[PDB]
This record gives sequence, structure tokens and C-alpha cells, in this order.
Amino acid sequence: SSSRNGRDSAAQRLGVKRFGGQVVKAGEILVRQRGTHFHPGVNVGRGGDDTLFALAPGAVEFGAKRGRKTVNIVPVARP
Amino acid sequence: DVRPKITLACEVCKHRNYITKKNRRNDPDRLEIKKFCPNCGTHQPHKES
Amino acid sequence: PKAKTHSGASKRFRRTGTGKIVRQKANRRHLLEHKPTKRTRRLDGRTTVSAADNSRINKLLNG
RNA sequence: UAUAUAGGCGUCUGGGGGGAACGCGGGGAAGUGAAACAUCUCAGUACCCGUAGGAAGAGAAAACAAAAUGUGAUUCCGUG
RNA sequence: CUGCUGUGAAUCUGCCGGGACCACCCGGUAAGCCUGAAUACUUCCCAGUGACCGAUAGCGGAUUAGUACCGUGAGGGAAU
RNA sequence: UGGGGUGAUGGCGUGCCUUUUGAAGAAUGAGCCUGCGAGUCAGGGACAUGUCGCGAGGUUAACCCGGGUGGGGUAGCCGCAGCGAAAGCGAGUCUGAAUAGGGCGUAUCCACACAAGAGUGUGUGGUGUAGUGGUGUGUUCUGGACCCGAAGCGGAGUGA
RNA sequence: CUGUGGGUAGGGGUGAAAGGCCAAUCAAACUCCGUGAUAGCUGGUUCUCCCCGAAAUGCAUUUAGGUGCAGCGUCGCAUG
RNA sequence: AAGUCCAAGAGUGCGGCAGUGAGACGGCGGGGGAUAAGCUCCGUGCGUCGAGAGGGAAACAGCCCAGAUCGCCGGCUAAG
RNA sequence: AAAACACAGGUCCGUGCGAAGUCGCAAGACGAUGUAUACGGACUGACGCCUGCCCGGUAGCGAAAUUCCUUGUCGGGUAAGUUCCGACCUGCACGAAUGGCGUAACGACUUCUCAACUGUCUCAACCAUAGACUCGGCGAAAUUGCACUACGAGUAAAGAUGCUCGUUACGCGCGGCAGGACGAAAAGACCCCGGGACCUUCACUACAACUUGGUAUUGGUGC
RNA sequence: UCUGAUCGUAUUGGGCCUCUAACCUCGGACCGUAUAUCCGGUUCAGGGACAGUGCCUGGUGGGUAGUUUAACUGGGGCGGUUGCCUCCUAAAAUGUAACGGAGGCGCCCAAAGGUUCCCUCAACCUGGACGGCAAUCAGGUGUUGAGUGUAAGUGCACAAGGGAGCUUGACUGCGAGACGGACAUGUCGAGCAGGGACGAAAGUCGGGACUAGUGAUCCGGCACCUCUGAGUGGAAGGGG
Repeated sequence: SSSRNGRDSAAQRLGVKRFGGQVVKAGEILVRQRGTHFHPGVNVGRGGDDTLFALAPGAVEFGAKRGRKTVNIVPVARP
Repeated sequence: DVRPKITLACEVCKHRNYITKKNRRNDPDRLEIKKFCPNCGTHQPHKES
Repeated sequence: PKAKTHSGASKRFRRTGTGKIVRQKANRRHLLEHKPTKRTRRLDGRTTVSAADNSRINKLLNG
């Protein structure tokens, strides 16, 4: 009389790391995710493990294209 | 076994440059494949040791 | 009685010119076939000891 | 037996033992630490044995060094 | 460098060491050798000292003290 | 304004310590008093915090001499630099077949240029960098190491 | 059954055998020494006040009543 | 953007020297349990006790009010 | 104190003799001033029984004494009768070709039934003595945080003399009882955790206890 | 000195059998010795080149010894579990426990990796001998269904799914910047060498649709190196 369960993997700490409006550096990880829940938008690349990272410096923005959520980087005006 | 860690060595520089798995059953013969020999500075044919 | 230095710590840690204690990185000794060269490059070289371990590593190196 | 030996007998000179530490030689633990434990440590310690001497071996380099115009009988101390 | 076991080198064109070897070499001449004083320690004796104790301290012991007492014994062991 | 006791009566009031989520606790320890009883010391030990001397220097260890605590004693140690596994330079170095691309270092801080907005660099000038020996206290190291306590282990002996 | 005198001694003795007995102690006697054994476990740790002031969580752990690191307490930096 | 303005005794980094790593209950969201436990395990810029006296809950760590620098033959209130 | 040990008897194994086996590093010793009718070790534990077609074959026997027997059914024994005693019982059984059954005698062994006996009891009464109790003398002890130390129902670390609200209670003794003071005593033996010890073993690793090479040691021939 | 037999002298290390001289005998006699089952010596007798005890060496070895024999755990044991991945619990960031609810694992793929190009049915009818719940098939729409190396979030007729060519992104070797997560782990822009695809057309695309498919350090290998080389003209004896 025992339980066949009891196993579980480590939480992978996925999700959005830089939310809308956050100024990021090039190569900064924006979304840790499984698959393309968010798709690489403008100045945003998609990593091998589906990690969306900024390709250029700027502010994180979330948009919608063809009904798919995308993460874009809007260039920030130089001061 | 089954998928041994075969070592790909170049034909020219004869340097054991790479190590990769191969299913011996599907590919029993030595894995001859084009790879990059840093000693030669160019792509050369590499085959299993 | 002189404070004996810890042999293993002395063999595993080094101090730079500015005093930074540096160390090598694990998981780069064997079982390397499945490790992508990006991972072995990450594990290559020396990195500064973490601030948490810095105190004890300094203790082991000095005495 | 061959005696040409072991033993026996007389005489003389010495040894027995004790001593707190130190010395030399030899035998040699386990608590303990390794957060277990056997390698290892404890430790060549405790203890034991034999032997001194006033102090105790070597010793007058099968020595070190490194191309130096190198040091040079032996022991202890400090560093390294 | 060294214990035991076995096997076992000539005479300086020798042998040994420099943490293999031709050797460029260097150093030294073991085993047959032996032999010196100059450093540790304090039972005991003398003279001293102390930001040491001062009678539940300081030696166990300022007093019968290794006594009384306990133990078969090794041994333990006061108080005053 | 004062100044000690004795306490009818009223209100309030659940010992101390340890250890616990929590004890007055019917959990532990203490009958009482007096005396004793527990973070101490060694070492140029190690890591951090005032003073002498510097000016890049600080120091001596053993030892010698002094009737002392004083004077000598440079051996060594630490600073003086780094990067490298080492060979190599020098604010450079290592990785690099690749004046291709990076880490660790050149105290720090100013100004002027050229590259840059991938966020700051590259040069140029200017201030010139501060460690070290005593003793400061707290931790720590090797020693029993704040103090007390096993059952048991070993050595040598004593006991029928 | 007993007196006297003997012998067997500790991982040893003796045991018509109970781990019984071996000096009121035995699943390894006692004494001294190693030794102030060791114990992540209990206990104790002594004057005062001023300022600040937790934790009982995470990860790891021959780990779970221990410990390392982190989290959370305690002077000087930068910060306004 | 301001507000907190004789700063929160704030946050951060580096060195402090730590102890803490047995938590408790109550409210909310849940798991296990029988949607029992003063049960057990989680979450909660939730509280309180721990480590918190004072008032109310008759008494009554965790509830409610309220955070004790000390005095006063003063006043106003909190929960009740 | 026994059903355990021992025992007389038995069987097996070892030992050909400074035997084997033991105490010792060894010498040596006991064995034993014994010699296979003797010593040592092992295991049984007087004494009696335990073979069926061939012990040439299925092959270990199939009877009996064999009581797990829960065997119930029935009885005997009590009014209700445990231990136990009988037949019927129980099917391939089931457990003993030598480990099972019997066994007179014996037993401070365990269990039961009788006769006798009784204060064991119905059910207790009385007597004496030693205490207890009283007086005189001497004079401790464990324990002890305290103290002018109630009860109820509550509350609380969940079982309260100490807290709450009530109830009761004049102060101090003496002789008794033993409900509580989670009474004293022994830092729970149980349980768990940490450590230890000793024991076992086809746990690990060692060591004590035997073979191989060459030393001691080695000459030829017939080979 | 070979293409190179062949016999002979001494040495030679084993095995059988031997006698004696080492060695052995608690067998006898004698002696030291008056005393003596000691001891030693002499001698005879017997083992008698036979056996032996050191050194070395395998094997057996609870006979003895030192030790180990985990933890979690609604006490402990028993049972079960222990690392990684996925989901829910988990209270819409992250993270979050239980011996809570479910599963996977720890491989596999050289063509299931790279690149370039292209696609296209989940179900009714008519049917399609056999061949209905199915063929090779043909049409329509089912509107993005459907199904799709291995469980959630994704990927669709913008295909991460399905086919094809290349000849080996099978993209490897040197990798500023950033980062996400204590060590460990994980992401990629980008620069250089060399290549692979696509080329006209661009100059573009760093193992697998992504998260498991693993094990620190120590110690040892094995290949390569412009390192070291215990005095060296120098090498052998360690490192990268």
C-alpha cells in the first residue's frame, strides 16, 4: 500500500523576463518559453530552446501579428 | 555499445578531431564524413577510428 | 604553529593581480562527447570565485 | 676413543642492582581525526626492551652543488 | 640510505653520486677500517628571582603525608 | 516638605533556571549558606579594525655584546607586477595558422582629442599608487582549546 | 562435604555449560598510564547599562535534533 | 510624478562578527484526512506569539485593542 | 534448580605414537610414564521395539505405538470438569527404516482427580508475645525551589494546593489510612535516534593456522 | 655472413632410481656425571644426496581481529522512494511542500542533422471484380479542421507536419556583446577561418519543433603540442 507518484522535474523558471516598456540590451533574454507562445517580432530573435532575446537595444513591446503574440524591441531615442 | 562513441579522425592531418555517436547496426562500417581539421585549416575527409 | 594552507584549495584556486580568487569550472574533464562545444567553451578558462564561497576559499588558501 | 677437545680444579681481575630528566639502538598501540571506516592519521606518540655518558653518533665528506676564480673534517639554531 | 633472502663484481681504462643512459662532464674515493672537544637534560647541592599561590589556593602533602584510611594486590589516598 | 517600623484591610499578582511552538507548570536542576567551579595561553600562524617609520620601503630570525627592558645582527619575509602550464615580454601578457576577432592585469581620479551611441571605448597629457613592523580587539588555525559527562578502545601490570 | 598447601590470569583462565564464575563488579575482571579518549548528544558558562535586533526558510548533505552556503541581525562606502 | 523631509533607521555592494536553519496559532487560498483533529504539508510586503509588557477576552503564548525610555495621588480615548 | 547440563550406553570421525588433539614464537608440556579393547573430538543420551514379493527393481512400502488431531460424534470424570482417559474418528499423509514410540524405578519438575485434613474460604472472633502507642535517655534517613500548601466546576504544556469564578474552612498538635502531591528512589531497561560492546556469517579487509621456486643442498653412475 | 643442414667437448636446469657426507631421529650404548628420562659430546642404528626451517610465492582461512551494514518515513520496521524531464496541485509573474494526483525516463536519428525547393488531406456520394469497418484510386467541401521520432505549450494548409536535391551547417574550429538561472545549468546576436545548401535572387540559414536521454572531483589512460626535461653536448623521466 503505497503511492506510484512522487516525481517531478525542476521548475524551469520560464515566462516573460522583460515586460512591456523595459529597456533592454542587445542579446538580452526577453522570454523563456517552451515553443513559440510569443514569436520573435522586430529586433527580437528566437533561441534554440525557444528563448526570445533582443537583437537590438531598445524597449520591450508586445504586439500581435496574424493573431500571434510577438515580442518586439522599439529603438530608444538617443538622449 | 549499440551507439558507440566513435572518434572521427582526419585522413590528412590524421588528427582525432571529433567524437560522435553512431549506431553500429545501421552503419557498421567506419563513418567517413567531411569535417574540419583545425591542424589542416580546411575541411578534410574524416573517418572513424 | 604555522597555519597550514589547505592543499586541495591551493591546487584548485588562484589569485589574480588584483586579488580576485579564480577557479576552473567543473563538468569539463570527461563525458565530453555529448557536450556541445559551446558548453565546453563556457566551461573553459577561469572564473572568479562566487562572493558566497570567497570567504571560505580565502580561509583555505591563507590557512 | 685418539687423548692432539668439552668439561673439572686453583688463582686473579671484573659484572650483577639502583637512579628524576636528557642520549643511542630496537619493538611498538589504541582511544582519536578522517564528521562512518580499512589506506592514511593518531604516531614512531604512549608503553616496552637493550644500553650508556656526563652528555650522547658521525667524523677528517661513494658530500653537496651546477658549469662558479663554487662550498669543503660535524652537530645544533634561524630561515628557505 | 637501509633490514632479511638469493645471486654476486678489481685495483684507478676501477668504483660510487649528481632522482636512467653514450657519455660533454663534474664531485667523491664505500665496502677492512677506526677514532676528538665545542649541543640537550636536572634526582641532587648552592645563591637568587617572581604585575606566581597564600591554607577549598599553592605540590597529594605548611600539619602523622605518600601518613591516616581504602583495597587481596597493583594501586587509590586525604583532613588538619 | 519633614524623616524608620509592624501591617488590620482592599486591589493586583502563575517561583528562578534550562529547554521549548509553548512551562507557574504535575518537564529539567537546585535543601540552605560560605568558598571554589567554565572562551584561557603559545605562535613574526591566518583574516578584518587606531599608532612608529617611510616615501617605496618596512622589518629583522637565529645569533653577538650589555648584570635589564639597551645596542648590534640583511639571512630571510612582505611590498616592489602581470600574464601565461610552461617558453615569452612589459603594461602588457595568454588563447589564438588568421596586424581576425576575448579573459586576467596596467591603483585611482581629472582634462583634451578621435571613435560611439551596443552604454562606452581608444590615445594624449596631468595627481602619482602604500605597503610594512610592533602592539590595538574580534574571529579563526594546530594544541584539551569555554567547562563537565560516557559506555567503551589500547599498553603495562595486579588479582584463583 | 570439607581443612591445609598449591596450579590455571583476561580475548585469557575455569566452566556436569547458567555467558556461569574469575575478590560484593563480567557478552571480556581490576589498577595505573595513553588521557583532560571521544560524543553532531544532555548539562553548565558568573557584573551592568545604551543602540540595534533576528531565525525557525531555500539548496545541498551517510543528510533530516548536525553542518556549509544563501535568506533574515549587527560599523565604515556610494545615496541623497 | 510625487509622498515619506532634524530621512525610513529604508534599498544596494563590500568587509563585520553572528545565530537561525524544531516553529505555534489565527484570518484568507489550497493539498492529504472523513473537504475530522489544538492533525499534517504548502502559499499569503497576512497578523500575532516566539522575542511582547499593558487593557479586554472570568482564568486563558498565537483572538481583539495597543508596542512598556522613567516618574506623576493629571487629562482623553482603544478593544471592551 | 527445570523439561536445562551431566550422566552410564550408543554411533561417527580422527590418531601407528615426543600419535592425533590442546597450551606455547619455540623448546617443552599434557595426552600418557597410556598405544585402535587406547586417546581426542562430534553428536546422541539408561533399557526395549521399529525389513515391506525381489530390499534379482521403481525405488523404500503402504503395518504399527502417531498424536498437530482443531476429532468434531459419543461418552468417563463435575451439578457445572480443566489436565486427561477411552472407542468412532479422520486418505494418496506424514512424522519417526533410527529418531520416533514405549518404558519399571526415580523427581523440592509441570498438570490434574481423589481420601484425610484443615481459618484457604463462608467469616471472622479471641489470647499472648515483638513492634506500633505512652514516659525517660540517646538519636538518624531518603527528600527538600518555595509556603499561614483546601474543595468544586473551569482554564492552562490539554490531569492545578499556588490561575479564574464560587463553595468550604477558628489556630496548633497527636494516633491512624494511603486518594493526590503526575509522591521518593534509579539522567526509562520499553520505543526511536547517536555511539559502543560482544556474537554470527557465502559482508569488506586483514592476520594466525598449508602447497610451489630457488637457500640450507648435494656425488656420480644404471637412466 | 647468408640459401646455411649435420654431428662432437665442457657447462647446463629438470624427472626415475641410487649409495653418503650436509641435515634429521623422544632409537641404543657410553661419557661429562657421585647425583641426571634435562642438556651437550662420542659412537652405533635408522631416515640416509630422501624429508626439513628462513626468503619468495599462489590457495584455504569468523580460528582471530578492525570495521561497515544510508536516509526519507505522520514512531520505527515492513513496503515504497531517492537523479533528470512533463503536467496538475501552485492560489493568472517567478518560485512553492506532502509516503499529493498522473506519466515519462537513462534513448534514438548519418540521413529523423543543414540547407534549397515543393506540398496538401480528416468523409459522404458515384463508384471503383475481388478491394466493405480498407487499397491503386478519382472529383467537391469538410476552411485550417485533420493527422503529425516518444506525455504540456507550440507548429499548419503563412506549415516546426509531408516529399524531394545537394552531397556532407554531418556549423565545425577560434567566438566582444549581452543575458536567463547559487556551483552546476541554459539563450543567442555578432566577428574570423573553413566549408554545406540556395543562387539568378538576396546575400541568408551555429545538431535534432523545444524542455529528460545524464555523474562533480580524484585517479588513470589514449591521440596531438611552438611546453618541462632535477649538471648537461643531450636525451630519457611530467604538463597543455
